Amino acid sequence: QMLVESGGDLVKPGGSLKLSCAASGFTFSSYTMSWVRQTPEKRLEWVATISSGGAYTYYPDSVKGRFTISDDNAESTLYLQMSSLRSEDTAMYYCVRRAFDSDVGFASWGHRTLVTVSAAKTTAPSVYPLAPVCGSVTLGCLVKGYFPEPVTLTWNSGSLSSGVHTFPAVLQSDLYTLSSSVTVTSSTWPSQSITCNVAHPASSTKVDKKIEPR
Amino acid sequence: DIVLTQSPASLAVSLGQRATISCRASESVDSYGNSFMHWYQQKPGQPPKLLIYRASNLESGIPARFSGSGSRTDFTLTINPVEADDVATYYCQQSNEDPLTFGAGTKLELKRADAAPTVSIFPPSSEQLTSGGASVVCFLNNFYPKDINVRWKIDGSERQNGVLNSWTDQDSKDSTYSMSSTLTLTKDEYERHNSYTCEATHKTSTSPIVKSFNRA
Amino acid sequence: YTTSTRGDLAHVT
Repeated sequence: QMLVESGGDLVKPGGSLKLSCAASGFTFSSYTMSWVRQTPEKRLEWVATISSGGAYTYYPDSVKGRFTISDDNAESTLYLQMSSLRSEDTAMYYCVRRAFDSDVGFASWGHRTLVTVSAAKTTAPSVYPLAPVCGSVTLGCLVKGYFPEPVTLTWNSGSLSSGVHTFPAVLQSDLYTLSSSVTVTSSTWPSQSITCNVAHPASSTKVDKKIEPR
Repeated sequence: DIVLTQSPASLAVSLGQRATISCRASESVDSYGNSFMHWYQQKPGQPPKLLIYRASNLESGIPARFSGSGSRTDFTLTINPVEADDVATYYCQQSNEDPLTFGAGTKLELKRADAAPTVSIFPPSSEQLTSGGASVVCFLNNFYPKDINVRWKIDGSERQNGVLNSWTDQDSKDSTYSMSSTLTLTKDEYERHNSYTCEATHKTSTSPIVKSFNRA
Repeated sequence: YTTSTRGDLAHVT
């Protein structure tokens, strides 16, 4: 157990994309593997399964003929070749260790890799510092207009986890908008620097907005 | 294909009491006298976690609160008692027939005591005004139940257009919710008026929690 | 048997 999948990216409908999964800590070669995804609607869907040796492969009809699960037992890596991508393939792809001797279900899942299948172009987010009516003090961060998902919004490089509420991104006509509130004490701000930070991988964006009083 | 129909799409139970989640299969999930039904617990930002394998077998590491039962088509997941960290979405899954199928899931929420929202209004950022936009954010933190109401007032008027809302998942510790109301307007319309209000009507108080600012 | 012959672990012998 410790499955790190990678390869998630925004692809155009009808395109191709390959996913990888680094398996470390266990004897990968002896384990049957699987790929399970979760649509934006939070729907869990089994995508594929491959035997330890790779001779036996299983796929649901909605995926068969377009997706191909294979593996490299030499370097301990699971793969998922996706082709003829459809909008319905938009989901978070989890690498799952299937079994050895018995059907114990899905015992170990990876942390996932997001695959977005859309015709919309990549748009970088606009981070805005939300001072209260700057004058316990609550602060906020506005990440408006970005595509696709996700974004990593953090406060003070992660050192500020207390009183943080990072809200789910809402889609405003092809562009998402996420918010986050950090509630600290009056002695912590504006006395100390609380930096409203954000990062968008798809655009290679890394913005650090400092919360300045009004 | 085998379809899994889960009872209570969502269930609200008090801390200390038991919860019961059902999962009906359109076809038998049994094979060789064994039921290939599996239960999972998924918390926000994390992948599903195996709770029970094969209908009644408790996965190691999983607290005894969870138990499973059932055969053929009718299955049950029992959380007794329900703890604060048990808030999550539970899914059932069959592996008796290819393709493997999952249930729609059952979101479990705790019936915590009532709590009033902490409303905080935030005027448009100076940086955003340069872009020609003007979004007025309003954070309503730590409240219960989830059902709340936000009414924006621009110069006394009840602005209905351009309100993008978003609710967080119930907190795993204090069992409360948080909401963010955003009124998005252009800079020109934002500069046309002066007073901007964010009202929050909740069951904890008859009088709404009003938070406003005078544009300057 | 702890595996089904109609599932994705039918190879599991």
